[PDB]
Amino acid sequence: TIRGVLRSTASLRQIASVVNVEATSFDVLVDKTDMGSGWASETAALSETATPQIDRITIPLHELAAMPKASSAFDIETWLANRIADKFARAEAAAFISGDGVDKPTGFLTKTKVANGAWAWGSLGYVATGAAGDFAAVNASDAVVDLVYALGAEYRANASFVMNSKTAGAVRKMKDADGRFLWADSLAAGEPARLMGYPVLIAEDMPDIAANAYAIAFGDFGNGYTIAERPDLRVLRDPFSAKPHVLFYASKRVGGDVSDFAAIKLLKFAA
Amino acid sequence: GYTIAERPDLRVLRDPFSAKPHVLFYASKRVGGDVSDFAAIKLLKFAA
Amino acid sequence: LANRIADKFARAEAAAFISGDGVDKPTGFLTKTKVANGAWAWGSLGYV
Amino acid sequence: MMLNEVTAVPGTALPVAEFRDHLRLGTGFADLGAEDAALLSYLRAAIAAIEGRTAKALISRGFRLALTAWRWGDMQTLPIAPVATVTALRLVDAAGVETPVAAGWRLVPDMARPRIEALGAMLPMIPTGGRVEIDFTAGFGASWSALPVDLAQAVFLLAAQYYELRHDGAAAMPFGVMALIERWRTVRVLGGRP
Amino acid sequence: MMLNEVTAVPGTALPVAEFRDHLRLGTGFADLGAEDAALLSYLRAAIAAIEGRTAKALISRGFRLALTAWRWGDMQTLPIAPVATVTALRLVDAAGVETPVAAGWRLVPDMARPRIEALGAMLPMIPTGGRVEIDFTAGFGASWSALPVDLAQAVFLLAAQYYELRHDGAAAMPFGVMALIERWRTVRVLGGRP
Amino acid sequence: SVTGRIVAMASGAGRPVWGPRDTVSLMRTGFAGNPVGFRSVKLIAEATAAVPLICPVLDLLRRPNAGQGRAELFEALIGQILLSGNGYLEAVCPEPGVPRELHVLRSDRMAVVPGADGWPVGYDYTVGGRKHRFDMTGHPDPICHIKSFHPTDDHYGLSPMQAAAVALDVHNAASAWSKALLDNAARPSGAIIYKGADGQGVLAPEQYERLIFEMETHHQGARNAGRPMLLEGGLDWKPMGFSPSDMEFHETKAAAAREIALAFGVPPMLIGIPGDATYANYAEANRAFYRLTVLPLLTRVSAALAWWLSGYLGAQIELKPDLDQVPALAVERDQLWARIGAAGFLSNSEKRVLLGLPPT
Amino acid sequence: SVTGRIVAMASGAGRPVWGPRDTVSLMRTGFAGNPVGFRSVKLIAEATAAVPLICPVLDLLRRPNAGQGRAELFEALIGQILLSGNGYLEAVCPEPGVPRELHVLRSDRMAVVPGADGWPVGYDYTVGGRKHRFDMTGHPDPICHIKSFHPTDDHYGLSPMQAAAVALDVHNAASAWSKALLDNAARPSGAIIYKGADGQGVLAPEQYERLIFEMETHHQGARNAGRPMLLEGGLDWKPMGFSPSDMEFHETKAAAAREIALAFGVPPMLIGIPGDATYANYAEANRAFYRLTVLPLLTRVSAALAWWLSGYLGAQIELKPDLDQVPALAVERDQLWARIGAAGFLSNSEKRVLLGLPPT
Amino acid sequence: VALDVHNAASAWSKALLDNAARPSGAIIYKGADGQGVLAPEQYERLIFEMETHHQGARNAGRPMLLEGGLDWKPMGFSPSDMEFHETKAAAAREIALAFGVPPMLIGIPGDATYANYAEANRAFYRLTVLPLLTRVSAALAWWLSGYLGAQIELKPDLDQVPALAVERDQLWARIGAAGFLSNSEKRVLLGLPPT
Repeated sequence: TIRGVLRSTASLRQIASVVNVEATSFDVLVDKTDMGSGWASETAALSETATPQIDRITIPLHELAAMPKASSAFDIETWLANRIADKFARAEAAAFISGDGVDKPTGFLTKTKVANGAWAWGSLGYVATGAAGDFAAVNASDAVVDLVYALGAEYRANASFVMNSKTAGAVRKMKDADGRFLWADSLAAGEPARLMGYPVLIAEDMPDIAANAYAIAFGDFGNGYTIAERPDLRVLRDPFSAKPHVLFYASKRVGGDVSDFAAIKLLKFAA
Repeated sequence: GYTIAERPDLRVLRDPFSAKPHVLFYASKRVGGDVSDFAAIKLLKFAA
Repeated sequence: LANRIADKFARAEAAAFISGDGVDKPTGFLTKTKVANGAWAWGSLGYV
Repeated sequence: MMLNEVTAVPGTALPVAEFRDHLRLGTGFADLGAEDAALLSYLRAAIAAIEGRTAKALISRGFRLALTAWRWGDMQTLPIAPVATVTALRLVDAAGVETPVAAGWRLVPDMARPRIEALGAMLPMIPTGGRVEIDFTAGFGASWSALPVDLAQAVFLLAAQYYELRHDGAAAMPFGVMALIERWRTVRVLGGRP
Repeated sequence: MMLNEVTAVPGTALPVAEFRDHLRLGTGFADLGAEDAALLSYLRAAIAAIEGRTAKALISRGFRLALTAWRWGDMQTLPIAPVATVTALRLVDAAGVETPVAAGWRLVPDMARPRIEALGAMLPMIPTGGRVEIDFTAGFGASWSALPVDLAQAVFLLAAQYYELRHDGAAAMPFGVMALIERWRTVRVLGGRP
Repeated sequence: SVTGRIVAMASGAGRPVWGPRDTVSLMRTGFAGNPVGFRSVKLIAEATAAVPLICPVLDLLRRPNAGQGRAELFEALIGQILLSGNGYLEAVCPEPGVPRELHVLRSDRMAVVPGADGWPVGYDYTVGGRKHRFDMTGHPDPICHIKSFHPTDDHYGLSPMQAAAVALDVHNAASAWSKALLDNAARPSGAIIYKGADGQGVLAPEQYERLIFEMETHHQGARNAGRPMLLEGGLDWKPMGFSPSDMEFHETKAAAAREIALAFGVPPMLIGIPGDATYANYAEANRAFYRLTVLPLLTRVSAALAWWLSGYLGAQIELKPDLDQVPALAVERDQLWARIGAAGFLSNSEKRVLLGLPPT
Repeated sequence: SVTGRIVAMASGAGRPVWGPRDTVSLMRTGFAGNPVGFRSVKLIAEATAAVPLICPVLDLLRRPNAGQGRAELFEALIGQILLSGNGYLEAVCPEPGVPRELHVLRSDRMAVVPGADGWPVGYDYTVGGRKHRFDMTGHPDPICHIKSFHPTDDHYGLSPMQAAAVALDVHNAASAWSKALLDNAARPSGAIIYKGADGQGVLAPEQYERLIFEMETHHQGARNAGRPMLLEGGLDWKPMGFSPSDMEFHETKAAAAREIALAFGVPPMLIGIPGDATYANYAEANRAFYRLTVLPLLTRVSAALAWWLSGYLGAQIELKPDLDQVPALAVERDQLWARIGAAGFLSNSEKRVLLGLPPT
Repeated sequence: VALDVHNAASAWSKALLDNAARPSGAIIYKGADGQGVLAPEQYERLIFEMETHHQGARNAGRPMLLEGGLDWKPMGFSPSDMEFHETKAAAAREIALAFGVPPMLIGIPGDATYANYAEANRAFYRLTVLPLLTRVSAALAWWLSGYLGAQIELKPDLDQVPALAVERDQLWARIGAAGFLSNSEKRVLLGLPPT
């Protein structure tokens, strides 16, 4: 049996809202503001209090394609089908997190972030850690806990952290003034998988800790990020074009950006 | 006065393998025709 | 696309059946070496 | 598949000054009198007789291999054998848009079977009507000194023969012209569909 | 299929001044021109001998290929092999009218198979009782220098022979007249229907 | 079951799985192409339709739809199983129980969907580029999918034509060898060699029409067979032969014509191919045909109609071949009636219960 | 039927679908051309017409139309099914019920129309440039369309001659090989070679008429077989041979003549082709013929007449072959009467109900 | 090994029918020299007299005048039938040998070992079917009894399996003809419930 390198599988697919769509695009419809109702006066005109301005966000439903040429110990049809499904499960994971606008789903990091407390609708909110290189030196994890408690109590019913491996490394490297590992205290524990009472998703397409990078996200992505897709995978078992190489054609179409800008909060490693 | 010879089918075929982002349909029919009997068609010339 | 192809072919060959030349497409009767009637021969079509 | 040469030899690359020495040096009448530019016209006739029997190139001239359909799925053996560095694999269409390609193929050099041998199983397909066209530089070296000297001696054994006797007159050497060529001919045993 | 020539070679394009260097006539005589009327009479008699044994052309004069029914449904391989830029497939009618046709025909260049394959799966049809002449200019180059030199040598090995013996008098080389010709002959193995 | 849930996510849930690539080309080259592959399927598919069944529901089977009778249905059904290893039956149910339409869907244009738990959720009828997406996420499950046994695949059948796909291409090309040999061959019955004074010399067209007319009139044909044929100086007659005359791949075609009949399981005696006498006298080879490749095939499809159609009814129904008054099994019925009829020790009602009779 | 709408659009509704072009040429080259393809269809079509039927409706079948009897109708009907895979029956109804005219429309000039839901709406009888456009958008549906089984096509039959179309062209051309060999062949029984003093030399017309008259009188013919034939200087007699004498494609013709008989399903013993003894003694081969390729064909056509003609009546009628007093099945009738007749344990009326008699 | 012989001998004849150039002859044209081509004028003349007048079934045996230089050498095809025909037919029997089917049941050609299908079908259900089925059913009799409380036996019927009728005629007519022992004394032998 032919082996391959085992890549990361966690993909933000299982915590975001997966919607089977059949058309060319998926239009989510979110109001931007409140009703604005006031307490009425007993002798006043009292008319036209306000109306929420709605907004259509378009999931463009892009397509993803990989085209390998095939060029009896192991059987290529099953193996290449088990590799290209993995690559389509992994290459859309980068687009879900840091994809840009052109021909691919725009990830939640590329949505013009604004510091929380001055949060408006068109952006995502972040909280600063302190010094630019890493977590704060005096009190580590204060950035983590106020990232949790700067989101909103309705979305924190089912919210999760999104990191890569070597940011969860730097989280588990946090220790008290005796060096006793605030998260998973002993050297015998392991991954506790319940950071601050919330699950952790190790998604490798997140950036690592840098001068300004947003290496930790937290949110109810079921309301936040909408993955609209078509469930099938095209299989053109092509017997033409090149006699020498089969050149199988496999494509899945998928789209997605943020549906709710209030659900996702980011951790900026700066001041 | 006019004989039509033809293959009486509209064969239509998809093949995405030519242009790979596309489907590129192809339909074809072949028809041939000329006059059988020259003594059986007359015309009006609007000249003289 | 099948409906529009089947609509297009029955009109393109309809114009071929009348005014098409000999080479590459079926020749129509109006393209053939016509002569005045009374001066009629087999290698022509007659007009008045 | 026309396979015309882009440029011929310059003529100054040929060893006319050395061929006068293979003609009569160390033994002879004197340097004697030989129409110099005649002696260049017999070297070009002896090289072109050995470029054809061996399918080699010997001076490293520039070629242009313009053929319509790929024979195999990916292989494309090049005929002129000692090759180096495809200049370009530009691809013209039926109208002449001439869109070159710069990747997808890796020339695998060899004196036996030079190839194009694209990556994987996909070699650049041909526009319908638009012949593919491959420019390459095939041969041993730029000067006469870079040649295998046994093949160079087969030129001098042959170009002297065209100098010594003009018409087709009759006249079995151990390493003659023919015995020096046979380790450079192409040994093929395929008469088949691939 | 008649295949006549529109124009012959100019005669001034033939290397009479170089063939005279080949035959060792003489260098500095004041006459120098008593053979010019006959030397090109043997060069045209040796090229036309090798144009028939090789089915090549060698001076790229213009041809006229007047034929009536197509040999195969679409291909129509041309006899004279090294071609370039087929001018006109003017389709004559039963009598008189000659209508040149662009017609959607291509040209596949090759030294072995100089086809005229059509792209619309059928060459332009032929008016019953009328011919289809094809004007094309086929050959290696315009001047003598654009030839393959071994084929140019095979003219000089042969036309020197006609100059040295006049009647059919009997008289083995490694690369003789014949061994230079044989990589330019047409190698065919079909006696079949298609 | 539990293994199936893991198997799905390997191939991909919710996406069509196609299986065999060439099954559309084996039909034209193996069932419309050669008579041995043609007759072998027609011999079986017309045998399974002739076998009666034992149960209402059979009223549907007798008249499934317009223009497609009872016997015509199983010829279409088994004719897809022998060709592509898969049988399909669409049911149209205006009414809740016993749906009054059956349709043999051809297995070229049908594709499976593995779904979540490995057992199928979708079947996709794809003609052109247009799909249907039948749904299996319900109880009546509108398509019975009859699989031939396939050990390596989890969703399709093996289609005995795929196992004989080498012997089809031998039999197709050896038969086309002799066709194009009779169509592309120049044998002469001789050659009048004319050398001449030189080693080469043509003869003038005056002399050549003399040579045709003395050959056309006086030497060719049945009526001129053996004229003494004076040859003067220069002329000579070399008679040619034709050294392989008969038997161009005659046994390798006849061995391949037996391996096609071997794979579908028909005996060589029934189909009519030549060969050594294996079976004796057609009371066996027809009985072997309805016991090794018809009745095991028919009791396997009828066991799937007994379960798929019972999903439309409330009560489950069995549906089996008759294995009685099928006249190829009369030698198994003589042998069993004369055994117990001659057993005089056990009484009269004690042997009506053995032979299958209503007791008295 | 639910998927019927999808396949209809691809073909194109309201437009005629033709199928196979070369169908009319297989008739002239494979049924009017060779005896094996000729006898095989005539052997079947004259057998299915001879089989009686079991039901009124049969009064139409007994006298369908003028000049075309009962037995003559099924020869025309089955003779189109074996030739082109399709049978057609126009019914002309001056009267509302049980229309008193039946006409076998030939399937060369008939074309289908797919219509809306995939099942046909039009049939087109196309002679010359003239069409008719029969209509199927009604309840009586005036043409029954009997299909042979075709797995790949959705509208026509397969026509066993198409499956044997290579073996027909072998048998047509191997038989025409020996014909044109007997018509184009120059064998001489010798050659009187006259060289001369030179390598070449003719003989004068004085000497040449001398050479004929001693060859015409004294050497040719049966009565001059073996004269001692003095040869002087220069003359020499080289006797020629004819090296392949018999057997020009003799076994490949005899193998292709069996594969044609294989596809239509006739046994080699019935048609008369030579070959190894597969069946024994004509009690088998005639019983095999009416069980593998006649009675399955006749019970499939009669099942289409049982449904198309019942659409003109009110009550539905069954119509099956008799499978009784057809004298090729007497070995299956001896074997079943002597089995139950020798079973003496069960009483008299208990075996009249088994053999099919009205009990007394 | 015998599978790979039978797979490759069958693919030998397939690729022989697909890669083989036999000609039915060769019109050799030497010329005055040892070598000489013929002009495309002469070559299209040579096709048209070969296409029309010599090839095909209908032109089989024209007398074929050969002038100077021309000569017709008819080629043959010396192994015509039987390309690994017996080694395929021997390997097709050794495959049937290993699984245990008799050669008569599967349909392979070969010498008559069994006689008349009353033996070969009875040999098939006694040497390679019923020993296989009584071994699998003995594993279902023990694995499934581990889910039940009481152990269950589970064996093939070896009765009303219609390939064993020649072993059932032979055992009923033996005891049925033994008239000395009484009626209930042979119902207990043939397996009947006594009355």
